[PDB]
Amino acid sequence: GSMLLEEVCVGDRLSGAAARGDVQEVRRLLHRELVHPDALNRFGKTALQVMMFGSPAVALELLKQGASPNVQDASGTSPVHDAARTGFLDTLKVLVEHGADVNALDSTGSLPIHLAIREGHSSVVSFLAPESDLHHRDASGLTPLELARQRGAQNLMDILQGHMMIPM
Repeated sequence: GSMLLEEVCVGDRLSGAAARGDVQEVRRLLHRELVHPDALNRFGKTALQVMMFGSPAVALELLKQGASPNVQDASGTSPVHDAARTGFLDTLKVLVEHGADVNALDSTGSLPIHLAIREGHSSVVSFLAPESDLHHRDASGLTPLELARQRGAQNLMDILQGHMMIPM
């Protein structure tokens, strides 16, 4: 016959729940529903890929199971990429710090930090600064410090400048 193997019913399950931002569902989900971390929606995205970096505990819940945060789709945009430009330094750092691929890029070659710089989240930008490739630069020719000089939302280039390194 055709279509005899289906493993999506559980996909979007935890995927739509964790992304919808519901620490209550994400909690009882694994603690009860034992939902899988690789759960993929109809399309084919992981929970972390859809996650709304809303509830901090929700992030740890997903990663607590066994999901691969190193996922990219359409313009190579992983959880870190969205969490940055979106504005969720809360759950962002949780996963970002844990391991979340916060170094990759979105095809063009812009580090998740660059986006935060053009945003002006203040915390996110300065945060994603040291939590990224403190050296790489966009195809344009700007780095964490340079981009900070552009979108001078405030003491941007200052935060990244200090955390940068400068051992002299």
